[PDB]
Amino acid sequence: TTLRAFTCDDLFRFNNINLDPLTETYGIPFYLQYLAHWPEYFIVAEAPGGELMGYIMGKAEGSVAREEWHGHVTALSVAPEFRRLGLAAKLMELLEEISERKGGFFVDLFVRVSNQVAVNMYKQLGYSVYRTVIEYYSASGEPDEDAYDMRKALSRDT
Amino acid sequence: XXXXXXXXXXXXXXXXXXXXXXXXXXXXHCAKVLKAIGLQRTGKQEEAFTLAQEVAALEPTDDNSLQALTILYREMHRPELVTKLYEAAVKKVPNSEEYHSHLFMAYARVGEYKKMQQAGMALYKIVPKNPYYFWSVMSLIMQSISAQDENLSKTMFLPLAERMVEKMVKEDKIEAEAEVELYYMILERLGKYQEALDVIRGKLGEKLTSEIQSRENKCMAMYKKLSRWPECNALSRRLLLKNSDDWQFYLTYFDSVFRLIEEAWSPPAEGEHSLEGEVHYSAEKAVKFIEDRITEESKSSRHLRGPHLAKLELIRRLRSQGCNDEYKLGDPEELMFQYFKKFGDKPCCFTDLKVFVDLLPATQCTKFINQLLGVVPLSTPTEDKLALPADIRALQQHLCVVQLTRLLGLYHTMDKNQKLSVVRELMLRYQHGLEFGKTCLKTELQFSDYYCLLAVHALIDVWRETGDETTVWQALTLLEEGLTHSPSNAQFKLLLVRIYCMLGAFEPVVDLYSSLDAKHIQHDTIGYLLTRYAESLGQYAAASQSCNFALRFFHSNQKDTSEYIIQAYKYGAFEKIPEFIAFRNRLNNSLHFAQVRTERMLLDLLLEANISTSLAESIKSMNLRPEEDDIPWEDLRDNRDLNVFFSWDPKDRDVSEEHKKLSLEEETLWLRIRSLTLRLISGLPSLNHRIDILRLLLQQLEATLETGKRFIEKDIQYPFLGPVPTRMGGFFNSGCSQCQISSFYLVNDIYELDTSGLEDTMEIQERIENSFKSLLDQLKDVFSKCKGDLLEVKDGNLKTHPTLLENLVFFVETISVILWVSSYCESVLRPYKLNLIIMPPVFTSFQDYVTGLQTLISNVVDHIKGLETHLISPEERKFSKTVQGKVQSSYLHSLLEMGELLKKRLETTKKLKI
Amino acid sequence: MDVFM
Ligand SMILES: CC(C)(COP(=O)(O)OP(=O)(O)OC[C@H]1O[C@@H](n2cnc3c(N)ncnc32)[C@H](O)[C@@H]1OP(=O)(O)O)[C@@H](O)C(=O)NCCC(=O)NCCS
Repeated sequence: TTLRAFTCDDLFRFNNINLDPLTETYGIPFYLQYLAHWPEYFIVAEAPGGELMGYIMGKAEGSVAREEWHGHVTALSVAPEFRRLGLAAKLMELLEEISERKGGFFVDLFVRVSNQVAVNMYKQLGYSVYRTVIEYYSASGEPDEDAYDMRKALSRDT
Repeated sequence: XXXXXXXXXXXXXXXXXXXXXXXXXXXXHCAKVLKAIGLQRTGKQEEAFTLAQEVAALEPTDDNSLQALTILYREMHRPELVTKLYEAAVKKVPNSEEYHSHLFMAYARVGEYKKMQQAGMALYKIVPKNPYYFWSVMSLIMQSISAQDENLSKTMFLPLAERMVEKMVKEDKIEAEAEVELYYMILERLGKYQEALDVIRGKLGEKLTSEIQSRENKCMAMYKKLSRWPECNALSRRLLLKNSDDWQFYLTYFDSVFRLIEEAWSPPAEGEHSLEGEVHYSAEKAVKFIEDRITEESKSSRHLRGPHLAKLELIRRLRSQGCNDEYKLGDPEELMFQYFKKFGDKPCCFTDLKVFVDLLPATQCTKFINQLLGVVPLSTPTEDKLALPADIRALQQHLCVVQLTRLLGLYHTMDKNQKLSVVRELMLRYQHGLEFGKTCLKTELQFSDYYCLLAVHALIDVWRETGDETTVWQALTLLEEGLTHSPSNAQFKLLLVRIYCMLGAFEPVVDLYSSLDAKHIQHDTIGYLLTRYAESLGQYAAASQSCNFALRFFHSNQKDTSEYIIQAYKYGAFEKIPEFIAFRNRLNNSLHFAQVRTERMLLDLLLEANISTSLAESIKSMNLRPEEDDIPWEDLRDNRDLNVFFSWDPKDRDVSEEHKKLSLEEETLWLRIRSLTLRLISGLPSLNHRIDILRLLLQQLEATLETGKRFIEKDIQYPFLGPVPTRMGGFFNSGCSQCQISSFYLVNDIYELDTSGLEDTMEIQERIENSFKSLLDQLKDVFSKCKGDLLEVKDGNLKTHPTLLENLVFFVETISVILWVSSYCESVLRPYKLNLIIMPPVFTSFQDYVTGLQTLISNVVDHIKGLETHLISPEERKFSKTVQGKVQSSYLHSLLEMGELLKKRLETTKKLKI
Repeated sequence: MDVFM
């Protein structure tokens, strides 16, 4: 329901989404960089009466003619009263469609190796596994958690 | 290699960056002083500025010096000195691209919108590849969003920009993507919507295929603003045939179908039906489409909840016009029951049935619930127990039935015996709901946590309607048990923050706000829960840390969002630049920034003021001028969340727009009480060396202390999960408003005695005599209202008193003001006594008695002896001894800090005896 | 989810 684009003044309503232990808030230079540079990959979803169901950030930063023009996924979250609806597969489908439109060459992803929910979701969508970045997710005393770089190859094009 | 070796060693971390640069001064050209100075701007500003201003006037024209100085000036919140660099590199050399582009970026940094246009056009004249032409046109709207509501906003700035763009549309230098967005923004802003729709629908819209629906979402806005309904209905219908789930297009479909039977539309004989084709009319053409979307959704493996809600929206809108003519849509009770039968096991069945719950006939809310209970697969009731679910699919279908029983208004009809049996049932169901979800990965909600929240919103509902105080401890053990079982639920932590603050505890509140990780831009929407209760309950270290974190976020907001308005010209945004301007104004005009700023200055004053900082050297380090306020007062935002708490309340008692409006009014009144007190305090140094300004802040302060006192009599009842009524009602019960006003009158009388003299002023000296004796008799009456006992043991309960702790913070914040003003009068009477007769012997008695009162209040904050002597399912009987052991050990930590502050404030009365 | 900085 209501797959629109993440306007600023939705950084003040996305608090059923970012009060998760697995979802970060990134600061305001991060959100405004991803709103200025790549506003295509920044879909939010809204329920009948507000209640932001869940956003998806993302970028496409690489270099063509080295076969590395890839489209990232740099946040994905669904609010915990709106999960198991098929919303997260819808947002990943829209990011794969957008990053297939502007050329293509895989879609990457960074998921920590603690949650079998997200990893066993990306295995089922089609994402294979690439290298495991060691001590990637830093803190915020808590230990550093490794990250499965995940890559899904789609519709090879320069 | 003198520029690469010496600089890369000058950026190591902090001091190897600094010592190797400081050694690079006697070793060797135009920027060695700047590279040596830029790494010592940590705390000392003048030792940096004595070479910053020395090197910013030598015509640098180097990339290293300018690139370092545009960081050094930006980090000190002074961008106005950046613009004077690059034009100093322009008036010496007319560079092609670099210095002119940096000069344009410096102008966009500082905000000079009327000066950025000339630089952009000059840079277009020098090297015209084609983004520099449209930077000047974007600045030509930057100087039209600032000066709005004028003839010189749409007759001088925007049509000039439209002509500036249309000079390139006649030619062919438009071949890009951001320029069509800019031309549509200009044609929309001017009011030419008919000319703006055709630039999308024509040839320049085909280059607009960058976002998902950036063409059919920019045609819809024009189809609405032109009041062109059949070309809006057909576009919304053609976008519903693609997703059949978008709620933003079911709304426009219904809005522009019922207006087409309001306008009595008839189709043309030729054409398809309109510019988008196949336009529907009302009822039959709009009922068959929804009853087709339901059927086409029924043949998929996804189970969309789009058309099932569209049926209910259509049956509310057909009812909103004519209710006697019904076609085939059926009763809304059967539709809501079938929607529960399909989407029951999902967590979003309530938040979709909440909006359509007005459709029920308001008397069958107890038959609809008994109809919904018949389909949940529950077990057999009478095995000397309760009727329990058996799956997780049949637990969520019962949790949604309990939530809908709450929303329909059935847990607010009972009378506190059924309303405790409901809590007993919803705790048995929570204790059974932990058999499922035993192997959860600790970052998920256990599956039945909302059986605990529905047994806490029904305990606080009993406490707020009887005043029981034996149910607050029960709700706290429920939330502590639910938080030790699923220690990542954030509703438990937010409710624990709220209940622990409403009892008077604040050590668990800072340990629970650090747990839910509130990072940048949560400090504006959840941080009010700490700022309001932090310094109010006597926790001064936690208040200092909370104000420091929020101030760090808001100042980093100012600098970083100016930088990312600069960095949205370079990537060709041109449609987010008014959005980023509105975002900066929402986060600089915010209410929580003003509260954190004035409470940080008042905490700095009453912690490092007349203890160990001189109130005069303490004001100069904060730039408090008592003739200027940096608070907007007219665009106060109030962007606090207020809906971060899940509330299943019956929609006529939760957070209306009236409660949000009254809450903004009350925070503005208490902020005007706080800022005026701060500005009146900051005039007392700078009073001894005008009173014409500090006599007008008193007339404003006694006006807002009457507006607040007439606001408190308007007896408003905020709900529990609502907006948190302020200390203003506790500022007048504990009489401390008049106890500070009767001192700001005393500084007024002492100044008139100072400018007159002790020669023929026997009418002023008697008034000062009668003002000392009446200022102390109010300080003895705050004490009689703050004298009590913070924890009792009455009939086996605890009965915490937080009012006797808030009236004990309002006493320290009052005698701090009294000892500032009394330190001013010592600075007046002591040169008169040294110059050498009736009135200083009453100042000596006032001074010898306020010490004898501060000793009494520093001995009633030996409640530590009275609190340390409290000895005070079986796992629920264990968490009571942790909840009460948290409330007691937070009262003890509050009284420790207040007694430690008064034992330093009593020593300042040894510098006032004269 | 990426790292914060
Ligand atoms: C919560 C989250 C699962 C989103 O849910 P979602 O997008 O609605 O998932 P979908 O309904 O679209 O389905 C995707 C698959 O995920 C799997 N899945 C989701 N939750 C699951 C759970 N608790 N247990 C097992 N599998 C689960 C399912 O197998 C599902 O397949 P299905 O359609 O056959 O049911 C997860 O994506 C999320 O957003 N977590 C918060 C942020 C995060 O954890 N990771 C960000 C990735 S770096």
